[PDB]
Amino acid sequence: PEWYKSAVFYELSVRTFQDGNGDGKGDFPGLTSRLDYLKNLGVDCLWLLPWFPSPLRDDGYDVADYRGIHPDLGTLDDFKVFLREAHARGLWVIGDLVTNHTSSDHPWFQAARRGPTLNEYHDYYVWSNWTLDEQAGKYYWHRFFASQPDLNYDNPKVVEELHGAARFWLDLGLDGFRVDAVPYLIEREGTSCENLPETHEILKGFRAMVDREYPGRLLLAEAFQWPEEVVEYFGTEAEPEFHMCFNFPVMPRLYMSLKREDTSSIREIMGRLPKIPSFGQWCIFLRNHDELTLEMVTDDERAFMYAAYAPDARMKINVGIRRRLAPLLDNDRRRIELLNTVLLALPGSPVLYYGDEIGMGDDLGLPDRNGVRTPMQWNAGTSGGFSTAQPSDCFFPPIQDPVYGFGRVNVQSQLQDPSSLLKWTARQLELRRAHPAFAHGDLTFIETGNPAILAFTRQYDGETLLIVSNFAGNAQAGLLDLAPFVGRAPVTLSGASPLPVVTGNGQYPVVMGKYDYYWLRLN
Amino acid sequence: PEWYKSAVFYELSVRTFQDGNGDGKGDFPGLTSRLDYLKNLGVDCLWLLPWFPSPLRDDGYDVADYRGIHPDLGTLDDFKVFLREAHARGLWVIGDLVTNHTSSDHPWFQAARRGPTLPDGSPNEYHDYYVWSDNWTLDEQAGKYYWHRFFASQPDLNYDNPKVVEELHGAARFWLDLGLDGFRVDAVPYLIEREGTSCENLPETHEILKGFRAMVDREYPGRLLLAEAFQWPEEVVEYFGTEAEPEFHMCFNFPVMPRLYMSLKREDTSSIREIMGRLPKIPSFGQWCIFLRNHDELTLEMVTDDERAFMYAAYAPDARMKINVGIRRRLAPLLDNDRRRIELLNTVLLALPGSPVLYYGDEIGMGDDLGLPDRNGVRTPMQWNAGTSGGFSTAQPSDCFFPPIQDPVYGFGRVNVQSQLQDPSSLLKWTARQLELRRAHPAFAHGDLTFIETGNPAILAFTRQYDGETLLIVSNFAGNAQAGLLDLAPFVGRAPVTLSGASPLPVVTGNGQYPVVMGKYDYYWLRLN
Ligand SMILES: [Ca+2]
Ligand SMILES: [Mg+2]
Ligand SMILES: [Mg+2]
Repeated sequence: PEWYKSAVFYELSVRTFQDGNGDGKGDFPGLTSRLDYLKNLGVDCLWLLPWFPSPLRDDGYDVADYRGIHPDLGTLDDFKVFLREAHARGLWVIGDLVTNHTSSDHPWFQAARRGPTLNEYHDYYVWSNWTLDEQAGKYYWHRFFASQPDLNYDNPKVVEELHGAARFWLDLGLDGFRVDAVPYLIEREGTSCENLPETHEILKGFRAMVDREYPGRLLLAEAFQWPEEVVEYFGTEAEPEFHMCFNFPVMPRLYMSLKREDTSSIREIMGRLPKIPSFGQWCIFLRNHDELTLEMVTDDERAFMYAAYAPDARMKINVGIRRRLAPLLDNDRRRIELLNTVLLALPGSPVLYYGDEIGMGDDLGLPDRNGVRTPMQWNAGTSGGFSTAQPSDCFFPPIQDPVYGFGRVNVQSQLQDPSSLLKWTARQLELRRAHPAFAHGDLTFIETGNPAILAFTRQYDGETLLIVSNFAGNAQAGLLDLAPFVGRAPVTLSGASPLPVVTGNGQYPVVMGKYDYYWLRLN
Repeated sequence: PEWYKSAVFYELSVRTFQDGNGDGKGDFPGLTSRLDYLKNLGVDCLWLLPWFPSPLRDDGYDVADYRGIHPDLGTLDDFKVFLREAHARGLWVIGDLVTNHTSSDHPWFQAARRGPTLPDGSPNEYHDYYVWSDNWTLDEQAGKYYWHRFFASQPDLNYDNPKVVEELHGAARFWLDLGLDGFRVDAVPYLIEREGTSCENLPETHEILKGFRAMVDREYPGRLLLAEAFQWPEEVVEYFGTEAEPEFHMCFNFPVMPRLYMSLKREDTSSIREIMGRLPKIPSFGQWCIFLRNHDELTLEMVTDDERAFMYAAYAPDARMKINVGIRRRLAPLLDNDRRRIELLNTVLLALPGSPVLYYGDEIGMGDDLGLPDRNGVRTPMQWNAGTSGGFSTAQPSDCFFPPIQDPVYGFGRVNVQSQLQDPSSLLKWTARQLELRRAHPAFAHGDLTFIETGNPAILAFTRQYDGETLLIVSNFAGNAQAGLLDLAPFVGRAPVTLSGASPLPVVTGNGQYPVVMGKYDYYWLRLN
């Protein structure tokens, strides 16, 4: 019933998507001009990166106004037109609500740093991972960066200031937030300072507030933890909290399984997913604005990944690999389609990262995770059509290498190419939309004779989908245990071509080509 | 065995491959400068299109000198060095030998046009080089009709004159002595003409060809004579001659080609194994020559009228796309630029019995330019890089013999050699690697061909056997997953294994009916162990 359960999401950064005014930086007007593209792509909801005023010491997650638009993205009017036009086209939109902290440049903090009195803004933050404030002559607490002062959530004027910020955007029409850094909200003495029941209480209320005043809207938990730990942040039926949390550990295991030609680890994570509230939905993805993280893997698995996908030391950062999906898969369209299909056929709402629909590469010449944040590539024009501004003058430079450059990889080409990745992606999303079991159906892995072949069913409302996916780079054989479905014919979702009916014991033999995916219905 | 049997051929036009001097026209120096690319690609023999002096009224098949290089392609020296450099790299080269006629600009004919007698008195030996009388065009000079099968500027040579049969031998020898490895011999069915006869395949031409073949066997062993002769296989086999009296080493298997495309649209591979299965037997020395595309339109001459209409509807939706009795489009556009279909037809071409000819540019996925008149849209310049004219010339695009393609889909900015050399998954590297697989397995080149029963016409399956190697090749022609039950009864106890990773599949058992599923357009290349 709820929209976010069946939504395909699409993550972009306004600053990097389309420059509307020639200054080299993406902006809302420019984004507005590309809404038809996003519409026709088949995406349902745009998740925009932080659009708020900031000195950008932590990519604008250090917020210095919660009710503003960063000046070089346009104005609050631009934002309103963007949302009107987005909605006119059947698109939901969400943003990033940074709950735990602000930038040091927030008025609140500039007021707070002036002793206890001259001052109601002193007790918004936590005073005496502590830094000496020159002005106030005290230490302040910061969970994350010295320039990111953690908020005092024990002061309930702050809990209102949060609720207020949320309303500001929800009033304007915004369909949800991805809610950041929520585990670190309250802090006790001699304890974890994460996942504390008091912090959960605030979220339960925050939820119950939007449930009441703004039904339909979406709260999505950015909270980097295993499923078995974030289930907490869904709350309960009686006390709901977040509608959606991410399922992180699938992600690296898709890549790992491709290179191991062994899909065991996918089953291990997916099949052992905990139960969730009836209103809840998992959120999954292949790539995003950060590196491909390897935190939720063994050390030996992490070492395998590095050998497999980061041959160049430059490719490593933090605890992961800072490369785009296409370069990771050696620009192999077969592997690109494969993982995308598997992503789309698993339970959860998938998030697609801007540019991956057309096969974008990365720029390791750029510091610190910026190589996967280059400008979108629209045509073979001057800066990939991203700006009339020359490449040197764009926020990040548009990619021009012989393989992934905008002269070869761009939206216009793939709009005109009958067999482009772009059009493929759009069709596949359409296929997914035509079958509710993808979004709401259950998940049952099935026996293949072969770890390289992953097979599973998705069941809902008397529809049964059979998804078979070869993770090997050559022909594989399987014996699918389809005993439950004897007397049924697996039929091709694309084109309704029927396969042999399951008979006898229902051990169904198959061969598959390299990286093939079979999207089948059972009836 | 002989080299031509296991050879992969590569058809190029010197005038459009590489410009070496900035004039906007391809040439030998330019061609010579790209030999490494061709060597590394994994092709064996280059077939160069007509390179002779000519007024180009018939794309250079109207020859005006058999012992010359066309002035805007270089000099005869350029040619010799090209050939030396080609051989040093392990490449065989062949050229077109147009036997049946010359251009009207050929001095032989400019001499013959002066009647049987010269003005000083001398007897005009050159007059009896061509066929005169009283398809016939009147000459304002000689005051007589001359026989021409093809164009009024393509006067048929008179092959009853034994001086002419020598001129042919002479022309052949000139090139052979320079070291040329063979000819595609053009328009040979139409050599000799009689009364109340077809004027085609007359056993007198076969005499000249047996002679011509005897000449080359004796004086130049190893060289290749390939018959350009546009006929059905049962009818061309004549041109191989017999074991005792040979003629051509190779003939073209024309009908497979349109059927490959047709079967893909129909998702029915019947016509393929019909034609491939009812092929006539050929001499020990003989070999079939097979291909997907070439310098011409995709001809639909050797199919039924209904089959032709079907092909036009499927593959020439726009009327621009039609010409003569075919479709003037490149392979990649034909297949909607779908890499899966491109790889598939190529795999099948490479896996069938015959020596495959590959058309230049297809290895990178080049498109066509239908705004160019008359077949010129599939003869656009090779695309080397994203430089000024695809790297084909420093001359700007509009100054090139034909303009390099620049559309968003197939333009040289997106489709070019340099990009695909750096792309781990490019069509170029795919093509290179796939030839390596074919090279590594002699059953492809030399083995026999047995079709296998699948329960499903969309799944084409066959074996190739030679020297105790047995290859199973399974190919889905459908746009989606397809099931088959392969009759592998003979190979019970054998496990089919992957040519690529040496991945073994389930061992064949019982009755040997082997079930399979295939993805859209998949191809399985297997060894039976
Ligand atoms: Ca003749
Ligand atoms: Mg701007
Ligand atoms: Mg030149």
